[PDB]
Amino acid sequence: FDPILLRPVDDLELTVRSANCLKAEAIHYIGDLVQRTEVELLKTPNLGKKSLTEIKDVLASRGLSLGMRLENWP
Amino acid sequence: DPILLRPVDDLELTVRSANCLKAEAIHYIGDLVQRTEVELLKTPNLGKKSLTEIKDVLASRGLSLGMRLENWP
Amino acid sequence: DPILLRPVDDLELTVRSANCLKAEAIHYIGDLVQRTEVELLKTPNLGKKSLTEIKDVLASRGLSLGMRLENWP
Amino acid sequence: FDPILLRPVDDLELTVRSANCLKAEAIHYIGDLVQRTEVELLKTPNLGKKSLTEIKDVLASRGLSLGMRLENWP
Amino acid sequence: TDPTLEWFLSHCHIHKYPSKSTLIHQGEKAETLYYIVKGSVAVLIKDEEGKEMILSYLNQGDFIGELGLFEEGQERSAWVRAKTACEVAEISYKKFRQLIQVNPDILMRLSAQMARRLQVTSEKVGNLAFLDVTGRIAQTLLNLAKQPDAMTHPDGMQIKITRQEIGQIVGCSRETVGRILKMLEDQNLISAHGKTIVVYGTR
Amino acid sequence: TDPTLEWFLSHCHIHKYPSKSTLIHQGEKAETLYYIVKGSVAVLIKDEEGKEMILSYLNQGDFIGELGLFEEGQERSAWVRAKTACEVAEISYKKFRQLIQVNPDILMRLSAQMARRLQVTSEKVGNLAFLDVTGRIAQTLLNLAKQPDAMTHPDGMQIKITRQEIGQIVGCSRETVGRILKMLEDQNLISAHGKTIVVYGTR
DNA sequence: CTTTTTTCCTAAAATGTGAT
DNA sequence: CTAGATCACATTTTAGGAAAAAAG
DNA sequence: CTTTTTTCCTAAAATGTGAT
DNA sequence: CTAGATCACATTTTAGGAAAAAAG
Ligand SMILES: Nc1ncnc2c1ncn2[C@@H]1O[C@@H]2COP(=O)(O)O[C@H]2[C@H]1O
Ligand SMILES: Nc1ncnc2c1ncn2[C@@H]1O[C@@H]2COP(=O)(O)O[C@H]2[C@H]1O
Repeated sequence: FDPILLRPVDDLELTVRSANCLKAEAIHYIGDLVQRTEVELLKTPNLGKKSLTEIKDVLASRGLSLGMRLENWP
Repeated sequence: DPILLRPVDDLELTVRSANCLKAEAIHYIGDLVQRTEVELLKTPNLGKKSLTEIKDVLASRGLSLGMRLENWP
Repeated sequence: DPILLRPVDDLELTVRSANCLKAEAIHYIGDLVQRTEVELLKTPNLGKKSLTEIKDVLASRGLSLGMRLENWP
Repeated sequence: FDPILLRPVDDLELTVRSANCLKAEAIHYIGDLVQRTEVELLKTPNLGKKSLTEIKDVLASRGLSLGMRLENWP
Repeated sequence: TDPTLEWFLSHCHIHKYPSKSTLIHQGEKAETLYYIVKGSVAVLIKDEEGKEMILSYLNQGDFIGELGLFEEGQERSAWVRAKTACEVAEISYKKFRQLIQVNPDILMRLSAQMARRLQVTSEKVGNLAFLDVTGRIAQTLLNLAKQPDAMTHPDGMQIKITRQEIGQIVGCSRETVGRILKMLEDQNLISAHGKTIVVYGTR
Repeated sequence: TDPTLEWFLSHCHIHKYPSKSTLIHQGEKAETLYYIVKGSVAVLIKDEEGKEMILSYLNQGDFIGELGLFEEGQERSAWVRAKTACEVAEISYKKFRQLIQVNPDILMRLSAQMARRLQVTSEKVGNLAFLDVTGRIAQTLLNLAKQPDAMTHPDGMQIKITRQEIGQIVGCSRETVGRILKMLEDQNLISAHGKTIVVYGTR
């Protein structure tokens, strides 16, 4: 498993724009996020190139990325 | 069908999509499923992302576009 | 031809080649040019390098092997 | 031109075996030698792999080699 | 944080190359070494008729024009063209050699990348000698899903590339790449609509 | 006299490899670096069916098995087989790295050779993508007349090689290499009798 | 005398063949 | 459209080493 | 107000076609 | 024998930038 994947998405300190999209897509934990795919996220309303890029960049600075493949979830 | 008579709002669309339908006179989900994809794209302020959101919210609820209905209204 | 009657020695061969001809009864250059290549290779103590030296010393003097002569001797 | 290519073949200090083959093939000057081709030399009587190799090795230690292409000769 | 690269860059001239511009022309004299700070380029070679063939893509982090640095008076061995827009660190061979003699680590990093390219290019040779076009294309779709700019996608990795280009990678006609992309779709191996291709089963 | 190479060798284990023996097996772990003191080897790769393809010949002076030296736990990328009989200097990666930190010059010499191989191999790619079999063969006859063991010959450079082998170099069948060697003979470009081939117009 | 060249030998490898 | 691959086997060609001949 | 997303547009590039 | 290349042009698809709509 991993310890960071269970913290809320807020521990990433995103912008208001990004934060509001995740919370309206039911993404509460960082573990839910890393499982979501890039193409999948772009379809979510109010999330465009700059927000998508901010997310891939805040995850990268913390070892993680998108489209990660997890087991035993939740 | 029962769902085809509920207002379009029961789909919980984005503000952008909601405003386009209401300016195109689409009030009931039954009116929507009858509209064709090519037809919708011409409607002002509705582009690839909104059109895609609509086809995706209908798909999650069994329905789709260009459906062929009888006895309407 | 005039050259075909001179002894084989006028070719200035190596000791190895000279000794093979003289043990095969080839005294005159005329006897040599008549001999065939495949025939010569069978003669003891005569291998690729000697056979090649002979074909090369004859070539530098117009002649070759397997030549077909009349009135011999 | 070159200065070394005009010295006699003897300045190479070859073996008796090699020396005797060159002098019976009319190779007096180092310039005559470097022009001769490898395949051509091997046909010369009394010159085999070891002598041919000694020659290519004594020339190499002196910048030169076989099959060199010269102009204005002699 | 990376001490060596930071030090290296601080001795370079940084220069922006617009998308589609040429950084290196095959045949030109080689006196400068490049390092891609941002962007991506395509390393290509050409036959007499002018036909193109993509040797490789290089990305942020990769050195370019390193091959002329070991022998004097060598010529650029290939065209290098900016795929996207690039920002490139530049340093003269002469002055780069001076860095090496101060800290050989930078040379290590360069040689690391060379070794990799040799392995990758050698494989490309095997691909050309051993695989039919379908094999080379299939292989290339897998290698393209490896690149950085490839997007993660539910069914597998999603990529953006033209049929024409794939053709220049695997060395065949564009018409053919089209036919095969259509077959790999019946075989439910990929999803192709436009420049957009989803390579099923990666990720 | 060469100070650096002499110093390098003095830290190596020298080992004789008989003709036709394998120095390196593709797939094996990479922990040792080789240097050819005497002899010549063939670098080759294989497809699943077992078909061979000669990536390159290396000769006296060339390093081998250098590619595993930059990343940890890499695998030999190709078979390396003794063409003639070889004498090979050997040194563990671990201990070679230690030399580098004493005198980076040795690393320069290694990287020089890598750069060259990349240029040569890249060209092989172009040859495969651009030339028909006649073109690749013609090219290969010219490249084989460049090798050390090629003998000078009055009409042009003389070489010893089999049709089968040429096939494994240019990536085609041996029957085909035979037909083409027979055509290049009508066109008075070469002289072919046995393994012996004179490539007209080199030298 | 010794050393190098050259012969001379056969298992095994390499080759051509040519219509589809 | 064409360049190449393909098939098995009788025949050709090679590698390389003992031994003989000749030169040093 | 400002910033980001999303629409909406056309020259130009990319594509399929299928018998030999 | 078969895999691929080949031909020109009507049609499809893209890049990317101004401008409008919506969110912050
Ligand atoms: N096979 C290859 N793979 C990756 N990069 C290459 C390859 N061949 C050439 N290049 C790059 O293209 C550059 C062209 O200029 P250089 O010869 O100076 O250096 C070359 C390499 O940086
Ligand atoms: N394209 C190539 N050209 C020359 N040599 C190569 C090539 N590919 C691999 N090699 C050599 O074969 C070796 C196989 O083992 P390594 O990967 O350790 O290192 C490799 C190189 O030394």
